[PDB]
Amino acid sequence: NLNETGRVLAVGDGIARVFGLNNIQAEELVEFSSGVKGMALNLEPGQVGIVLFGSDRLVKEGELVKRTGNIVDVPVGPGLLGRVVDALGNPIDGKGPIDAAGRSRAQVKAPGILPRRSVHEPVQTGLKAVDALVPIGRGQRELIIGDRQTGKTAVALDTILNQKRWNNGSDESKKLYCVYVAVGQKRSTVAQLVQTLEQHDAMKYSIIVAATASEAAPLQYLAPFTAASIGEWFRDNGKHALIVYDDLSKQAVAYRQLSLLLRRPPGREAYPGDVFYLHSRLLERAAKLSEKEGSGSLTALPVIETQGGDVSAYIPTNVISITDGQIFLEAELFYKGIRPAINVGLSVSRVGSAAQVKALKQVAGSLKLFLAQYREVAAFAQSDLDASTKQTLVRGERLTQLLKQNQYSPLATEEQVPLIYAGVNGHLDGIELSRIGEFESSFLSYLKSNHNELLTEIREKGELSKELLASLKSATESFVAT
Amino acid sequence: NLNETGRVLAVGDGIARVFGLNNIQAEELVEFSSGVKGMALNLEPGQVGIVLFGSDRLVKEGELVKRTGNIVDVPVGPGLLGRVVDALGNPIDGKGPIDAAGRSRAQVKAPGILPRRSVHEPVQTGLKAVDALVPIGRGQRELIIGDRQTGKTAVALDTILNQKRWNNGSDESKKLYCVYVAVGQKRSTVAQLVQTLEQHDAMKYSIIVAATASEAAPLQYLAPFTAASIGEWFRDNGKHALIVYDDLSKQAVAYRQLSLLLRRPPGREAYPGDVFYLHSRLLERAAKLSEKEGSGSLTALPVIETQGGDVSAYIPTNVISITDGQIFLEAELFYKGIRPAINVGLSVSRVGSAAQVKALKQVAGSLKLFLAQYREVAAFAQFGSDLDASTKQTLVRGERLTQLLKQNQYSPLATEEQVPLIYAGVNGHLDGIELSRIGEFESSFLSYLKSNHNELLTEIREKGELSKELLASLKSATESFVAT
Amino acid sequence: STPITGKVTAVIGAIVDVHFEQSELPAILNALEIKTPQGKLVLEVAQHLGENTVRTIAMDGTEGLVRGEKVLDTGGPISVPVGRETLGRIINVIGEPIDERGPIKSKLRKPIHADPPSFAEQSTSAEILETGIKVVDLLAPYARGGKIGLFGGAGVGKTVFIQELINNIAKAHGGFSVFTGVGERTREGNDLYREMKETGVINLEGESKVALVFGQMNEPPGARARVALTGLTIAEYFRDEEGQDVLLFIDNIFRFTQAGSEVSALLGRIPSAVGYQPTLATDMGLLQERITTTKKGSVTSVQAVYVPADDLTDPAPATTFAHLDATTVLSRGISELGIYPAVDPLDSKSRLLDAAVVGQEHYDVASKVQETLQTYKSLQDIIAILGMDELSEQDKLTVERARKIQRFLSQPFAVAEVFTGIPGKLVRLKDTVASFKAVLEGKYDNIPEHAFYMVGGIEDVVAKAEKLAA
Ligand SMILES: Nc1ncnc2c1ncn2[C@@H]1O[C@H](COP(=O)(O)OP(=O)(O)NP(=O)(O)O)[C@@H](O)[C@H]1O
Ligand SMILES: Nc1ncnc2c1ncn2[C@@H]1O[C@H](COP(=O)(O)OP(=O)(O)NP(=O)(O)O)[C@@H](O)[C@H]1O
Ligand SMILES: Nc1ncnc2c1ncn2[C@@H]1O[C@H](COP(=O)(O)OP(=O)(O)NP(=O)(O)O)[C@@H](O)[C@H]1O
Ligand SMILES: [Mg+2]
Ligand SMILES: [Mg+2]
Ligand SMILES: [Mg+2]
Repeated sequence: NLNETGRVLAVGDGIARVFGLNNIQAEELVEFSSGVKGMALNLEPGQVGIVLFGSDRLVKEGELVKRTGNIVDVPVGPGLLGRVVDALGNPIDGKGPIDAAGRSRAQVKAPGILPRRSVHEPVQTGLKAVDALVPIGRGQRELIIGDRQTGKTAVALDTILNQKRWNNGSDESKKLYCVYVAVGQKRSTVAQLVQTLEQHDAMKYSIIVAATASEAAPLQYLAPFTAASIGEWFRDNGKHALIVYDDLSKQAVAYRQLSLLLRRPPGREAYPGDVFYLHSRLLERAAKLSEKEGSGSLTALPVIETQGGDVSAYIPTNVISITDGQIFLEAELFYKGIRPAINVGLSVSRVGSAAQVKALKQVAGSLKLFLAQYREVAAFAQSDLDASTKQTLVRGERLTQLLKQNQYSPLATEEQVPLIYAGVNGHLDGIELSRIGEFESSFLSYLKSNHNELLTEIREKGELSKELLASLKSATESFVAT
Repeated sequence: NLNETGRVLAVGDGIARVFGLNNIQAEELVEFSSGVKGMALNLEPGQVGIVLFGSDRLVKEGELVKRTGNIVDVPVGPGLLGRVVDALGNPIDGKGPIDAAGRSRAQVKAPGILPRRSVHEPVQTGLKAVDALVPIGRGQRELIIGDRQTGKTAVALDTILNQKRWNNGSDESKKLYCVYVAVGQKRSTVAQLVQTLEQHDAMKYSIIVAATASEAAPLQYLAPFTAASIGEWFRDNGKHALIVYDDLSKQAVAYRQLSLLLRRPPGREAYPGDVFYLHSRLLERAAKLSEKEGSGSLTALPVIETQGGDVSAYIPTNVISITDGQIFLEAELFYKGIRPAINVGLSVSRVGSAAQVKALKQVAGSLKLFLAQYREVAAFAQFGSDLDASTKQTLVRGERLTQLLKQNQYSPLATEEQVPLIYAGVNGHLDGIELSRIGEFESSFLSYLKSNHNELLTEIREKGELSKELLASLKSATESFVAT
Repeated sequence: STPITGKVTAVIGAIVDVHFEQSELPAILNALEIKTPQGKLVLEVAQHLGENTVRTIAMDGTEGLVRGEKVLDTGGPISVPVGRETLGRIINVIGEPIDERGPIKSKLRKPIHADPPSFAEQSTSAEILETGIKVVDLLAPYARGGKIGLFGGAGVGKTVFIQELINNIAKAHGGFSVFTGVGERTREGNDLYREMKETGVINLEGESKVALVFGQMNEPPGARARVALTGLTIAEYFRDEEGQDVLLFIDNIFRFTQAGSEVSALLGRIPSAVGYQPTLATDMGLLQERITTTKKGSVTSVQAVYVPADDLTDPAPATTFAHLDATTVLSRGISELGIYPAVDPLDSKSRLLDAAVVGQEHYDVASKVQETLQTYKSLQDIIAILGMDELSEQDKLTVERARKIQRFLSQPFAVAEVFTGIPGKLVRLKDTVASFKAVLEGKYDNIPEHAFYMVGGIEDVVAKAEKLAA
C-alpha cells in the first residue's frame, strides 16, 4: 500500500523514522500500531521523520504506521471554560469529554495589517504598580520577565484573579476569559495552581492547557499554539481573552529537543534558525481586531525566565523584540520586601497611555516622574542633604511602600486611585513609613462608609471631575487630619 | 583464520583500522607483525579500531595483526621499588629486569562500600602550612591544583622526601611507599627529578612511572591506571602507598587525542563525553581498607594545572568534586613571598582533623579560621583608616602567623619541630618580634629546644599528644627563649 | 524456556550494539544479559537502529566483550526486589545485593522504569516538617510530602547537611526510608552503612528502618544513569503498596544528568548547549515527576544538587529548581565566613513560607530577618569605602543587628563534630522564631557578636555571653 501507511525503519530518543506514508502532509498527525500518536515533521526522499507523543518503548522497528490525514488541531469554544486539558485538548481533570464548539488547527495566520484596531481598553490587573505605572491594553503583548523565583507567575495569577469584577457581571465587552498555558511544570504545581483559582472562584472562566515536566517534547512545543487557537475563538467571536504563557523559555527548550534529535542544524545555543519564527508566529496572533471583525481581542502574557538577569541571552532577546514591553522582576527588590518586585525603571508598555483607566492616568502622570527622580537621588540615603533632595527621598519611600501589595489581593480601580491620589499629592509625607501599611486598609474602609459616593463615581464615570478632585482632596485631608 | 588475526585496512595518526580479529576483546592487546603493540578500543561491525603504543611508520596496509589474548596489565610487587618504568612497566632506568610478585590489570574495580574504614592515620608531609591547615590522611584523595609554575610538583615532592623518617625504620605499618606518575612531562625533567630523589636517598622507597611527552597518546592515558595498580599492591598487602598523578590535565589532553582520532564524537572543549568517568574511576581506587582486608591504604595526590587561575574550566571542575579536598597554589601569593603559595582561603582537607597528629591538632586549634579573619581585617586595612587595639592586635598576629608558615623547598620538618613553632605563634609569644627576624627565630628556637628541652621534643614525637604538663614545660620553655 | 538470543556486533566504550533475528527485537528500555566469566553483564536497549539491530547501554564495564557473543533478552526492564525485604540491605543498580548478606528474599520484583502519576493522582498539602535546623525552619521551611533540593557547588557542605537531616528526621519518622547514592564517594556510602548500624536505623539481626541503593562514581555512565530509578522504585513501592510515609534521600541527583551527558554522543545525538544532551529537560522531568506524594501515600525527598563551577545558571541545576517545593542554597561566600551550614538566607526559598501555613508572626519575623540582611548586604559598599563611621544611626543599628543575626543562623551539626569539635545542637522551631523575634526588637543589643556564633537557642546565646565575659 504505502500511501496511507508506513513502516518504522528505526526508533529512539522520541524520534521514529518511517518508510512510506507517501501521501502524508507536513505536520500531519499519525498513529502507531501500539496506539501512541506522533507527528510528521521531516518529509525526506525515502522516509518520514515522526516525533512521538508518548514513550518510544511502545514503538518497535517494522511496526505499522497509519496516516490520520489530520493537521494537529484542537477543540475550541466555551465548553472549555473551567477545564484542565493537555495540549491536544484532552481532559486531564476527570470531568468527562470536552464540549467543543468546533476545532481549530494549532497553526493559524496572525490577523494581518488590515483587520486590527489600535489597543484602547485596559486589562485591569488589580496590581497598583502595574495598573498605575505599566498599563496593559487589550490585545497588547506585555511580557513578564525575571530570574527564577522573583514573582513572575504571581503577576499573571493576580491578573486572572482580578477578572471576577467583570466575569461575574453581565456585560460581555467588559468580561475577560483566562488562558493559562503551563509548560514543563511539575504536575503538583499545576494541581495547586488549579486549587488556587478554585479557591478564588476564578476557574469558572479560565482554561489550563497543561504540558507538564514529564511529557513528550512535541506536546510542550505544541501547547502554546494549541492554547493560542483556544484564545482566538473568543477573539474571533467578539469577546476577549488574555493568555499567559508559563513559560516560553521552556517551550524554546522543547523545540530545541525535537530539532536536534531530528538532526536539524543548530545555531546559537543549539537552537534552530527558526526559533525566532516559532515565537513571532505565537505572539503575532495576539491582537485587537477591528470593528468589522467583531472587535474581539486577545492579550498576551508570555513569561520569560532570565538567567542571572541576562536579557542578551538568546531567547530573551528574540522575545523582548517581539513584545510591546516588559514587566521586570528582580530578587533584589524582592528581598528588600518590595512585592510585586517590579523594577519600574526597566518595565515599559509601548502601548502605555492609551490603555489606562483615564482616572488612574489622571492622578499618576506625576508618579513615573516622582519615582524617576527618586531613583536618581537614591544613593543620597547615607546625613547632610538640602531640603529639595531631602523631600524627593520623602515621597519615594512612601510611594514605593504604597505599591507593595500582598499576594492574591488585587485592588479595584476605584480602590487604587484614592491611595495613589493621597500619595502623589503629598498627604503621606507627614505619616511615618511603617504606618503606610495600616494606612491603606483604614483609608479605604473609611472611604467606603463615609464617601462610598465618590468611589462610585470613579467606578462608574472612570474620570475625575474638577469637583471630584476637591471631593477626594477634602475626604483625604479629613482622614489624614484624623 | 580471521578469528585470531586481522589484516590492516588503513593506518594513520596512531590509529590502525583492521579487518578481522574476530575473537578479540574490547580493550585487548595486539602485536603487529612489525613489532609495535596496540590496543583495541572500537570493535565495530566491519572492522576493529586500534590505538598504537608506538610510532606507525612501521605499520603498513595489509600487514598481518595478531591477538594477544590479554587485557593491558602490569607487573606488581615490592620489586618495583627504586625503578623507573614506562606505562607498561618496562625498566627504562637501565637497571635490568623487573621482578614481580604478580600482575594486575590496568583497570580494576575500586574497593566497594563494604571493605573500607575511616581515614584516621596522618600522611605527614612536613609542610607547616599543609600539616596544620589541610592535614592529609592515609587513604584520602587530595587535589593539588594551581596555574603553571606555581609549585604543584614541589608540594608533592616535599611530601615524598619526608617519608624517610619512617621508611628507614623497621615498623612496616608506619611506612609510606611513593609512586610518582610522570604524565606528559619531558624526559630530562623526569631525570632532573629522580636525581633529586636520590640526592635525598628517597628512591629506595619510590617507583616512578613515566609516560613522557614523546610517548604514544595511549601510554600517557594509561600510565595512571597502570600506576594505580602498582601501588594497589601495597594497599592490598597491608602497606601504604602514596600515588602522585603529575598531572591529570595532560592525561585528559591525551585521552582526548585517542578519541578524536578514533573519531568518537567530542564533548565540551573537544574532550570526550566521559572524561569525568576517566578520572573518577582512577581516583576512587585510592582507599583505606578495613581490618578484615589488611588495613592497607592507598593515598592519592593528583595534580591539575589551570590557566589564568580559572578553576571553572572543564577538567579542574571535574576532579575538584571528585577528591576529598584541594590545595590551591597561587602565583600572586608566590611572588609576594608566601612559599608554599598555598591558598588557605580556598584549600581544604575534607577528612580534616581526623588525620592530623593530636599534638598538632591541639595547638592548631582555630588557626585556619583565624587566618581567614586575618585576611578579613587586612582587606579592611586597605581603607587606611585608623585601627583600634583589637584589629591591630589580630593584624600583628596574622602577619606573624603567615610568616611562620613560609618554608624552604626540600626541608620537610618533623612534627616536634612543627609543634613548638605553631604553639609559639598561636599563643602569641612571637607577637613582639620583628617580621624580618621571624626567619631567624625559627631555626634559633629549634636549635635551643634540641639542645636543652630535648626530653619534650622526644615526648611529643613518641606520644603525639601534649599532655597538660607537657603544655606547661613547653609554655615555660618558649617564654624562657623569647626573652632571648 | 522460550529464550530470545542475539549477538554483539559492536562495542564502543559504554555503547554495545546487538543484532537479533527477524522482527523480534526487544523493546526500548528492556534489559539484556550477557553471561561473563565473573557474574553477568546487564545491557539496556536504547534505540532500534534498524536492520534488526539495537543500540544498548551497559550497566557495567565493557572491556572483555567479544563481537558475536550471545545476548539474552530478559523480556522487560531492569528489575529490583521491592517491599520490606530491601530494609537493611545494600543494593546496586541492577537489584542485586552488595552487602554479602545473601539474596534479597522478596515476593515481588519491579521494573525500574515506570510511568509518573497522572495529573488527577496528585495531592497538595501545606504541611510543615520540622528539621531542627535554625535557618531552614525559620526562612525556608521544609514541607512534609514535599520535594527538597540542596544546591551547592563542590564542598560547601551538601553531603554533611543531608546527613544531619538523616540524623534527625529519620529517627522521628515512623515509616521507612530509602537512601540513593548516585555517583558519590564509595567511602561516604561506607560511613552511612556504619552509621545506620550505630544510630540503630539498621539492624542486621533484627528490624531495620531503611533501604540502601548505591551507584557511586566508581561506576560507568549507564550504571550511574539508572540507579536513581532503582532506588526511586523501592520508595514508590512503599508509597503505593505499603500505603505509607517514605523519605527519599538522593545524593547526588546532578549525576543522573551528568551520566546522561557521558553517553549522549555515543548514542549519536547532537550536543545541546554547554554540551549537555538534548534531552536534559524531559529526562529530568521523566524522573522527578515520579518522586511524588499521591493519594495512595506520601514521599518526602531530599536531593542534593551539585551546582557545577558554583554556577547556578548552569543548564543542569537551573532546570532542577522547577522541580522542588523548597530550595536550600548553600553558598561558598557564606561557608568561607565559617558560617555552617553554608545556607544563603536570601536565595533560599520554600513555598510554605506564607502566613496561611506558618502564621503571621512567623512570616513577619522571617520577612524582617530577610530585610535586615538585605540592607546589611546593600550597605557593604559604603562600609568598605567610607568605613562604618559614615552611617545613619538606624543603619548603624541595622548592621549591628544583621551581624548578630548572621551568626545566629549557623549551628553546630552533630554529624560535623569532626570539624567543630563542638557538640551537635538541635533547635526547636518555636525556639527559633522566638529568639529571632527577640533579637529583632533589640532585646539583645548589648550581647557581643561572638555569643551568637555556633550555638543552639537563645539560652546558648546567654550562656556563652557570660561564659566569655568571665
Ligand atoms: N506580592 C507578593 N507578596 C508576597 N509574596 C509573593 C508576592 N509575589 C510572589 N510571592 C511569593 O514569592 C514566591 C515567588 O513567586 P512566584 O510566582 O513563584 O515567582 P515565579 O517567577 O513564578 N517563581 P518560579 O516561576 O517558580 O521560578 C512565591 O513562593 C510566592 O509565595
Ligand atoms: N618552597 C619553595 N621555595 C622556593 N621555591 C619553590 C618552592 N616550591 C617550589 N619552588 C620553585 O618554583 C619553581 C617551579 O616550581 P614547581 O614545583 O615546578 O611548580 P609546578 O606547578 O610543578 N611548575 P610546572 O609543573 O613545571 O608548571 C621551582 O623552580 C621551584 O624551585
Ligand atoms: N556543618 C559543618 N560544619 C563544619 N564544616 C562543614 C559543615 N558542612 C561542611 N563542612 C566542611 O566542608 C567540607 C565538605 O563537606 P561536604 O558535605 O563533603 O561538601 P559537599 O558540597 O557535599 N562535597 P560534594 O558532595 O563533592 O559537592 C567538609 O570536609 C567540612 O569541613
Ligand atoms: Mg512560576
Ligand atoms: Mg610540575
Ligand atoms: Mg558531598
